[PDB]
Amino acid sequence: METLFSGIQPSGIPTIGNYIGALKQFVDVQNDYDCYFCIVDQHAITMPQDRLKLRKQTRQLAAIYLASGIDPDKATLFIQSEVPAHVQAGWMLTTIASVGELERMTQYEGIPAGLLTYPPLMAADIVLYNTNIVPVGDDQKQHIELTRNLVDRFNSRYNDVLVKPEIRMPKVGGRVMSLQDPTRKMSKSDDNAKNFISLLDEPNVAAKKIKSAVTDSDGIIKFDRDNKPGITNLISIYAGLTDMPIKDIEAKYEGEGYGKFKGDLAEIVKAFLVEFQEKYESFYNSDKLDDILDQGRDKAHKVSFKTVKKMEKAMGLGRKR
Amino acid sequence: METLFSGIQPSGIPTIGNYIGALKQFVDVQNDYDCYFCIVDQHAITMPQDRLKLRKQTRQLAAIYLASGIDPDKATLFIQSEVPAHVQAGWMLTTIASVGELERMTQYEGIPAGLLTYPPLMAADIVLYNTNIVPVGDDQKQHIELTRNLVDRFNSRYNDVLVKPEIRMPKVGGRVMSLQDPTRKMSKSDDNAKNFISLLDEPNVAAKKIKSAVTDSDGIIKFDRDNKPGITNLISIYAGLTDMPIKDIEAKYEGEGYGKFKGDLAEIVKAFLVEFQEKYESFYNSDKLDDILDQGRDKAHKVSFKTVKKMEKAMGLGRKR
Repeated sequence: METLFSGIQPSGIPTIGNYIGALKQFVDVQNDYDCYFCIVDQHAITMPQDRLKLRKQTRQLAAIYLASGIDPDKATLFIQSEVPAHVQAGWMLTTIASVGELERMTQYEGIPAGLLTYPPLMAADIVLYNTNIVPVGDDQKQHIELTRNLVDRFNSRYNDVLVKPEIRMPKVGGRVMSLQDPTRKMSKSDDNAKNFISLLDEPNVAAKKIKSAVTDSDGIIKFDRDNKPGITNLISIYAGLTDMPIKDIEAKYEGEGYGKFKGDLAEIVKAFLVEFQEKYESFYNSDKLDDILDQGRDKAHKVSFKTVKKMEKAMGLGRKR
Repeated sequence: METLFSGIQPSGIPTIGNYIGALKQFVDVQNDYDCYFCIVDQHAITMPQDRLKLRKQTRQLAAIYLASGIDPDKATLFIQSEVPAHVQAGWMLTTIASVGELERMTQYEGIPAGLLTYPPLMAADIVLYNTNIVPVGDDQKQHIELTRNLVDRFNSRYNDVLVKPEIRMPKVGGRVMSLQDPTRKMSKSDDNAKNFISLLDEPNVAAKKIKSAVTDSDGIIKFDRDNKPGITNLISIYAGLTDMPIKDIEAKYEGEGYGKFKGDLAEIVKAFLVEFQEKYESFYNSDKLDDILDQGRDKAHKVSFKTVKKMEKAMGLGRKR
């Protein structure tokens, strides 16, 4: 069984496109891969954060992932800072990185140092679990290139204990787009909020956002990305939130107009966010969330600990006991 | 009671000038200060080290310090990498350091990154114990300046939990110099090894090095640094290894020549290294060394742990439990 590792910025709420595109897939793939879901609070603080806001968003993300259907006895879900291994391994991998290397990543009162020196810590976050696959996008290429390099350097200079990862996503999800700009993916940080639907939107507001999506005035409900990207996008959302093949949706809306369909979808989105958000509050506001992240921290420690100890011995840190 | 923190590179053996100048003092001051002696193996690896050589030199330094008379129930003597707090706190203090800051320190196949990013980790090594005083020399000024700055930044941006240190050495020792160049201090890395006496020299060899010291052909045994620095230096060694006031040595050698005196000192050095080195082997080669460094690690953890946890809470890492 391969091991999957995804780190999760606890900075912003995932959109529903982030649900369709990634989180929903995870809930399958956690039965076919040994998945590590890591809320990277120590990465969070390289960028600016509000001390109080930041400890909150971490529970938010943990609950969001638990609501999505991540199962704590199938994946490991944990907060980075609570696994010391991460910054230990990160330091080792920093001593073999070059300055020029860390500088190049930055290309692809002062400049906070975390913005320069996170790359080795990202590497350590992966390799501690002997991760084979990392589900990330094209702005993360330079990172995985350096993680592969840093594993090669470490296995050559010191003993071979690390595991080069590949960038892979087991079941790719459907490309959701901006509701009021279908040629651009759905970002949680859109200046135009009618462009996205947060998993933590007021359901009614998401409903009105579906209705607000830029589409032609009327049309058939037929998937055509190249020429009718407006309605095509909404059909992707519809299919994604319901598991209805796109040709089945097309079938069910044969001879219906945009209005009938948009109204149905707008009730599906509203329906779904209520099922999600009632799960989400029941986790975010629950004593069992501390129990779960405790279990998920101990899991991730037990694994990463042995990776750090193999690394220390390989470089001559510490003692022999 | 103030708290003293000294980090100890495990890279080279201390000279006897390092004993007179620093280590001997520590054996007093550990009754008047809460002393943390930290063998910085994680600093060791920013520079190049042999994986096998490096884990050895760490026991060497631990034994050297224990032989010197550091007492494990009065100071805390520990290996850095075995206290996770160090790289945890180091990471926090890195996110608030600037790039320009770390770059400036460097002034006072590629450039290993540890050489740029150790400063915050040096800071963390100090502040985790709320250290008031750090016994270091003038090439360490820029470091303590930055540690004071990084504590000020942390106590302003987040809660006030850190303790700015001062550079202080409680009982200064006597300035030993190079045996064959008395105008230059005694370095362990001299290309000319007749210049220094290692605490791990063959005692006879150290004897012959005393005899070899550049002095006038004959003279009175009178302390005169400015004009007879040769014999003056040896008198400093003599006084330092024996606790005989310099005016008492002068007294005891009244009407004796360099030859009588050099011979006496050469037997004192030889005598002393045998008392030391028999202590040193009995530690370096002893099962109790693991017990001692274990006790010294647990001590240092219990203290540093609470400092990291106060820091995490102050920045919003982790959870509230």
